[PDB]
Amino acid sequence: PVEYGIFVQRGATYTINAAGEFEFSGRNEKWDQALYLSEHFPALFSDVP
Amino acid sequence: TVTNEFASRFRTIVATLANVVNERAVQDDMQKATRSCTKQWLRHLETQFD
Amino acid sequence: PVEYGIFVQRGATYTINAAGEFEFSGRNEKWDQALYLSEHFPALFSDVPLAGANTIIAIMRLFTPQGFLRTDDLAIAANFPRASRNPQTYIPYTNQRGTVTNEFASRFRTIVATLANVVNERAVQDDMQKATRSCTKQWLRHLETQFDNIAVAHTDHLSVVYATMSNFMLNFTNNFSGNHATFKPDQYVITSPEGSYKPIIERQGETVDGLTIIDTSIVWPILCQCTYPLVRQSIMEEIVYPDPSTTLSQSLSVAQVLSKLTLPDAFINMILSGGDSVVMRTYQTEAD
Amino acid sequence: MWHYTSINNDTRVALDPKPNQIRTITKPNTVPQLGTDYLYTFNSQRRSHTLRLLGPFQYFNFSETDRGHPLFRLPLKYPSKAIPADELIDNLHSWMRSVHLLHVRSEDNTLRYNWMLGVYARSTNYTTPVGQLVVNAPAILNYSNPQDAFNSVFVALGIDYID
Amino acid sequence: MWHYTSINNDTRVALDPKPNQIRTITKPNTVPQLGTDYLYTFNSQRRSHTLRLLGPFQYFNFSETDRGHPLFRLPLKYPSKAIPADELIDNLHSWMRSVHLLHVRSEDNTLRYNWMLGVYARSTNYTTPVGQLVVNAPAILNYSNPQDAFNSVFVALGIDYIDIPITNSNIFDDSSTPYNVRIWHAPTMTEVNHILALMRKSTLVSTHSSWHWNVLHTFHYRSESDMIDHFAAKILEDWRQKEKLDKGALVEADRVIQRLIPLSSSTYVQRLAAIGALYPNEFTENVLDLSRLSTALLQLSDTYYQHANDQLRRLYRRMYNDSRTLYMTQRHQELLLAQITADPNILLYPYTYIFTTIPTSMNYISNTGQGRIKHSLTVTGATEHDTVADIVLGQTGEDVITISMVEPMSIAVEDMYGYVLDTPTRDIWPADEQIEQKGDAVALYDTKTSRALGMFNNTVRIDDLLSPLLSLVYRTYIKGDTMTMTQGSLDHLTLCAAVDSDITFVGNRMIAPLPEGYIPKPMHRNNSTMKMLSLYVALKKLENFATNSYLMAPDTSIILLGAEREPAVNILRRFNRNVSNVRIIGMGDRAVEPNIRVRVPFPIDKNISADFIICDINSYEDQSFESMFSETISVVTTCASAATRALVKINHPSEYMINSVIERLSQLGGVFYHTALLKTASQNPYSYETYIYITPIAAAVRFPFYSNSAMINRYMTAVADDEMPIIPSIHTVIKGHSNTYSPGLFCGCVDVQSAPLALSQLKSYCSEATTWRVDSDDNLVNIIARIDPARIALEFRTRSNTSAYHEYQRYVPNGLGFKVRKTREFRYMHREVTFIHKLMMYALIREQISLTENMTQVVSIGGRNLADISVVPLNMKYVVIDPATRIETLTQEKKNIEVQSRPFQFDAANMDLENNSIYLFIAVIMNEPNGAATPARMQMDKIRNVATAMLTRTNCVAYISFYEAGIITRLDQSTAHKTIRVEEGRLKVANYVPVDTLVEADVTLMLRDIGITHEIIRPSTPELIDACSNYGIRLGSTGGAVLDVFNHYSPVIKLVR
Amino acid sequence: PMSIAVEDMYGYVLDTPTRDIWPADEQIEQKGDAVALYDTKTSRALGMFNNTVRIDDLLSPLLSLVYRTYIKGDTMTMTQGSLDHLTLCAAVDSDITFVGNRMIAPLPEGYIPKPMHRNNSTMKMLSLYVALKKLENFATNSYLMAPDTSIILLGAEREPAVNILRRFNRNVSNVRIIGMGDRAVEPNIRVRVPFPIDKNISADFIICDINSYEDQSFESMFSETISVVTTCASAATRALVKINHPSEYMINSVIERLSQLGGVFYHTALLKTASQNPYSYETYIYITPIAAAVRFPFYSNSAMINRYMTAVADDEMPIIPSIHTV
Ligand SMILES: C[S@@+](CC[C@H](N)C(=O)[O-])C[C@H]1O[C@@H](n2cnc3c(N)ncnc32)[C@H](O)[C@@H]1O
Repeated sequence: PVEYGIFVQRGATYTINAAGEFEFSGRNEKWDQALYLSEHFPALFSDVP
Repeated sequence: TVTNEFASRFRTIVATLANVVNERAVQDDMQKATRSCTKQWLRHLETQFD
Repeated sequence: PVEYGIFVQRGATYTINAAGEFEFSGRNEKWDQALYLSEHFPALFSDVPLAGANTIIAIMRLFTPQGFLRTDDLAIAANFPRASRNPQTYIPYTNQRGTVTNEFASRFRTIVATLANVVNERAVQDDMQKATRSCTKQWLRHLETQFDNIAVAHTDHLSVVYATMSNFMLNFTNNFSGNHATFKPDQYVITSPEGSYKPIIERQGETVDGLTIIDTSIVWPILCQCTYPLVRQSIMEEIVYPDPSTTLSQSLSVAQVLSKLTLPDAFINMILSGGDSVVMRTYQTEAD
Repeated sequence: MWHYTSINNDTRVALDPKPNQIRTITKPNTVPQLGTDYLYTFNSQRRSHTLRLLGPFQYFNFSETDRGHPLFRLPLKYPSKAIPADELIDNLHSWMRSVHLLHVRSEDNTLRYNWMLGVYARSTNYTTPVGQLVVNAPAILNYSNPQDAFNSVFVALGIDYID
Repeated sequence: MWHYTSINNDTRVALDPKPNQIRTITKPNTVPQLGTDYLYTFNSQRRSHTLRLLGPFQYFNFSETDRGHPLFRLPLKYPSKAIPADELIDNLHSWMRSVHLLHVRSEDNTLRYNWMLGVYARSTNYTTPVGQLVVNAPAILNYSNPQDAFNSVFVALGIDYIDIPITNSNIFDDSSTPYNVRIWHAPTMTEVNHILALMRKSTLVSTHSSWHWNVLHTFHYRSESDMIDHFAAKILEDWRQKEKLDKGALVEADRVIQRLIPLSSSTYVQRLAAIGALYPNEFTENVLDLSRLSTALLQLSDTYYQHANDQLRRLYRRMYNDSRTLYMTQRHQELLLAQITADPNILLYPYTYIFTTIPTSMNYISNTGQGRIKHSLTVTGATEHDTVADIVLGQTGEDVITISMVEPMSIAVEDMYGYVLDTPTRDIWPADEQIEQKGDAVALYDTKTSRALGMFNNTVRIDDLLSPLLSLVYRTYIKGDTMTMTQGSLDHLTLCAAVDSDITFVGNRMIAPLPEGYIPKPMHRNNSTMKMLSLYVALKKLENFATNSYLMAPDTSIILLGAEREPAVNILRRFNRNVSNVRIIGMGDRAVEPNIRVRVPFPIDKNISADFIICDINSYEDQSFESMFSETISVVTTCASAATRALVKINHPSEYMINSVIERLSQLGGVFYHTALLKTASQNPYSYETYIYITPIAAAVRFPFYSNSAMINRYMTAVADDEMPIIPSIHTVIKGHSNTYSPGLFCGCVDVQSAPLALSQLKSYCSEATTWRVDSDDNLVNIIARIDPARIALEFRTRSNTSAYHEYQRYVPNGLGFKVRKTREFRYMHREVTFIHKLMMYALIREQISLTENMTQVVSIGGRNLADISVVPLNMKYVVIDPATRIETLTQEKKNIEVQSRPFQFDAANMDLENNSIYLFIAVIMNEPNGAATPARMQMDKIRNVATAMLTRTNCVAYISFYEAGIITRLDQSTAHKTIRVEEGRLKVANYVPVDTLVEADVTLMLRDIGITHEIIRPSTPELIDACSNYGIRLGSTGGAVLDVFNHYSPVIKLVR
Repeated sequence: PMSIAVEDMYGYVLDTPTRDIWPADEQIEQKGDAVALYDTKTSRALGMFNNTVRIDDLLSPLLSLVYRTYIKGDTMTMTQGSLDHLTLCAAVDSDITFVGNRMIAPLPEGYIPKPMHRNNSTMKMLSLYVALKKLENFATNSYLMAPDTSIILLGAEREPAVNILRRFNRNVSNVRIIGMGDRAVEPNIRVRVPFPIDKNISADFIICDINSYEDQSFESMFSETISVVTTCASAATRALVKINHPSEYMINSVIERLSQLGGVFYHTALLKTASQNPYSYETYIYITPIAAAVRFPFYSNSAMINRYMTAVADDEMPIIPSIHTV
């Protein structure tokens, strides 16, 4: 739960700017496959420490 | 919990009620056997509730 | 209920820190056997005194063992296999040939002194008739004397059987240090670098034709319907001392079967022991 | 003199102990004292016994197991004379020894126990979702920044609030 | 002194009795006694009963028949009260009579009973083979040569050894034994070498370097933790022994090395032994918490290895690897060679490693007992922190420490009743002067008083200061602890003020005992109550001086005007319950009965009258200055027309207000009234609301008018604030050598390992900083620090960052304190009035030192241990000329300091005054360096010579403090003689001989005949606000009363060229 | 263990200086004796006796008996400020109330106070306090601090002394009793010698009792003890500083230093408390300025000094009491 709270505090999703740096939402939201075709990525697989 | 809080409270309820019926029995000169019987029926309900 | 309240509020279980002081859970929770392999111990068997719940502490102090920690001397002389660096076994009771009174029967009688006062308290609180009280009290005295009878056959005759059996070749692990509060069996595993380890000891659910299920009710026939050679009343049946050769020969048979059993697998694993390997880049740092 | 001057601060966050202190904040070893651990007065005319605990304990939801203690039965030993100090002191020592808050000790210098949440957790015998959240992960009660202390519970439970 | 000296002997063989003694060693006839037969203590907090038997019985294994005895059931007769002696004594007598050891009496003079074997035999009801061996042949227990005593048992039993269980020395702990001893066959040393070499193969086993009865025995542990606790207790014994062996004292201890050798053990034991053999600990007579010992020592390994130089570290690692080795100092081995030379047959643990070198390392401090440390941190040290990381103090709970707004007073009961007046000085009041003061009054009133002075006035409220004292008076009363005080005595008034009930007297000296059935409720005081009481005391003490009883005279009355005067009239009435016919009226708006409720101006028909009138009317606030003037005028008029003696409060004590008041009294009476501006000690410390005593006298009052009086200067030098007052911040992070910080504090907690560094950084800002741990379990050290401007003005003269960090390393971890109890520090701490006076003087000087141009340095003669330094700007060089300032030339050079440790010479010829330098002469003229008082003519010589030396130089400014004579006549009249008191006409500062006082007019006279320019100057209220806010100090109440008179009457002379 | 009267334990015995002047050659002749006696340590026999018959062990049965009569209620009468009262303050770890000036307040019915915890140097510090009140004036019966006065006790582990002193003076108004020294728990300030330069301790009295650091140069112990006496004298009108190594050169250089600081000579005397360890050569030096010039300021061949001077390097290891049987 605590690690969870930190992770979700960073955001449940992210985009990737032109630099290639990840940019997390800061927001918790349920994912939908409507997002598979968009800029957003699930944050769990960011593989960013 | 190891013990249901509801059954515990009912048991304390029958603790109070049983002492009330023992008070009432000794005041009313009742035989010890009939007392043992009401007391046993009370314990019985306590376990059924448990 | 109040005693149990303070008790269970202290914690259903506890562990032992590196300091060695017990630290309780503070949390009611049913024991399950998985916990037996962990750092936890049941709290009733802790024997740490607790204010306001002393009665439970006394009744739990009725559970303390009367035996001793024998060193497995003969088994060491014969070089029988032994997992512990110093083999030891807990005998349930010492021999007491000299005394007018068995110390074991005496202790059981004080146990029934405490238990009988506990049942009288419970009876008077629960408005019971004096006759049924006389009956439970009489049955209690009855057990006290029956124990007085079999106590010799235990302290003087079972104790030896536990000791010779302690020395047998196949009883390789230590079983019990005799202190319930801090005992934990040593837990060896067959670790492998190339796999998950196998504990020797686990709750695998192989009940071994039902063996691992324990009927405590076996105390009733033992106390109250079984004669012993040492207690004649007096036929004086001559004591039997079994030929070592039978148990010895089955022990040895098990051993040789076991080595020969492991052998083919153990051979190939030696042949391939160097065969495990890691992927490795070799970057070059020279012109040629 | 015209402008207001004040040192504003959250007294409740201040009242909350660091996690290592929690094992000893019940003070199992020392006997509780008036004017510090508690204060009790017998309003002689109203024949009422008012007992207010002090320090971190001043905000505390008693478990129903806590109410089964003799210390709460004390007013019913009367009417009417004020409870003698010696009975009150030691009974209070008993119930104070009885409370064992779940927690995780930590070497960090910035943590403080979430006194309210841990007390509320214990008070329900840990069957509330916040209670079992405290049980499976007691370290969650620990916190540095005061606000995130409840936030981490909200996010962990997925709930919009707590009563 | 170099070689160890000791009388080694086996105490256990000594403890064993001769066989005939065994029948009587149970002492069937005589009753057992404490301090001999046994000792028992009830640890009241742990609610545990520890009973240790003494003598031969101290080593005894109880039979299960022995445990069935009532004497062991005794702790269960409780909780909780300690067992009464009489039950314990006789029960112990019963069980001691019960023990009948088997033995054979013998006429030989060399035999001793084998106490251990006989007790162990009995303990098992003689069913052990050693037990039945004792039964069939009891004479075997008897022995001459100590070793053969066990040998004869080994040979007789044919066994290689014997295992004896050990009981707890406390005999009420029926719990599992930690381990058990195993006596071995031995007897040649070689058999022992074999038994040990074999012993390495076992599990949890240890031996002493030498054994009792010269028979090898090895402890075997049930568990590694029991082992750890044993090794710990013995490491501690070896340390306590070595600590005096090094001091060369004779030692009768059983063995030279009391430390255990781990023949087979876990890692924790090996490390405990390694760190144990190094003797890191400093000698310590402080009681230890013996229970936490192992943890403590493990933490010590955790520290010793953590900070030792690499060779020491490698030595501890060697020690940790060869755990079966017994490392020992050369002197120890010399002692062993001595005892082997004496007794060649003796066995000793063979595998030792002698230390050619005793390692060079600091001793660690270790007090595991209660008590927060209060480090007096030094400005510089051996360590040089070139650049330290910021230290973030983790925030504290209020459970571990609280921080109150103000420190409560700690004071004597008589002190609270302590008025300090100021008599008028000027002989006439010319009409222009009235206008010049009228403008100052209208301006100071219409533009209000400083927000900082007002905030201090309303922050340190007097009721909060007095309350713990007044509450303590109450608690001793209700428990019956008080019973003796004289009637009319101030302690009696204080009791009347601490309890809401009548106080009867069975006699003039003895208080009537509190009636058995009830406890009176605490007295309810409002904040102005105690002040009114002190004004009453002031009235009885002004009516006549020598009075011991403050009781009202019979057939006399008194009135107390002002809002909420009810508690004052109640305490006063009940205080005077014994005296006949004592009316005590009350008045004022918002006044409940008994007090009359009336509004100012009083109704025209009403005609109040008494022998006394303590007026205390408050200002209406929302009014014209003309309004407060006419209103206070009519208040004083009514207050004076009714009583021969009066004490009216002035809320706005302008010189114009008070002088117009005396003008008014002369306008009403013809002849002048004898007024004086009183200031009660129970009044709020920062309040400028001084009272004015008023009484007609038959003599004409020469010099009726006030001017520049200290009570008035408290109000006049207060002005409109320039900026919002500093509020005590409580910052946590400790930047290294960073100048920027607010006034306030440094609360926090930090890990013990980073703790010395914390104090090494904390030294930069804080003169001292208290530190402690909650428990031996805690990894953190709580730390509190005031921020003192002086130390900041010392450490910041240069960029250097030296510190005594290496010494602070010794305090980790046990040398930092322990205190489970809450501590309560304050955002405003108490300090003595004179120190505050020096702060106001240093502010009055420092804020002038900044404005001046060109002068390079500050030569402060008399600046003991750099007290003057807060005056000096960081760029300036600083020179002290005090023959009492201890010299570290490294610190002189480090902080740009220079110190001439010679008396300064006051002769004009040898004086070395210099251009462009600021000469401080703060309280130096009053005293010779040895502390003897300087006669006033000699002081005139001092000021004359200094002005004479100053006549011939440019850019020189001197600040010479002097006590004025006019204070004496003040202090002789006032009662508040605490700290500052007149004696034989000479003013006496605390911790000083009384010093003769100069006359001011004579000073200006000599200074004008010298012709040098000069300015009399005294610190003002803004200076007080500056110092008290900047240091975190709060004014004392009696200190607040005495401070205005004490300050205005010690002017500083400011010479300048 | 000692068997002695309670008044006896508080019994100082001074030695006044005799020589009228200190010629420069004499300083060298004594300096060699000092450097030699210091660098080559004092006799192992004198040191062993010094550390064997420890004073706490002697006093303890007396101090323990004072305690046991108290808790059983056997004591109830002693004057305030009397030495028996100080002894009761030292025998019990609790406050001592007085229902009257002559009668002790009865022990509250519900409890027995724990025995007072003294370290070995405690009782010596108490006897030095008694010595200070008895040197300030001779005829005094009550050893209570004067009102509005203060005192400081430097040295390691001075806590029990400050506790017994504070509780002893619980009745007198405004009696500060500060504590100092390394290894000092609160109430005592913990500080190391040399004292920090900013710190400015001050009182009517100063019972310095600082111990030697041992591992140091003779130049070091000389300069350190010099600065200790300097600080001890600049702060108090009356002082009682311990000298761990009382060479004639050390003490005479001390008086030379006090004359160097004050101009006029101080009236020193080498005190030796009865509660001090019997074989210790660590004599104290009382120090107080007086209006009269101090004729014969310097010591020589004083008995307190001779206890240290005639001690020398041991020739052989000291006899240890054997217990032969035949
Ligand atoms: C008033 S005391 C120290 C108090 C000082 N005001 C402070 O802030 O700490 C002055 C000190 O200067 C030294 N002294 C006294 N008379 C002196 C003189 N005539 N010349 C030089 N120093 C003197 C004394 O040692 C004395 O301790």
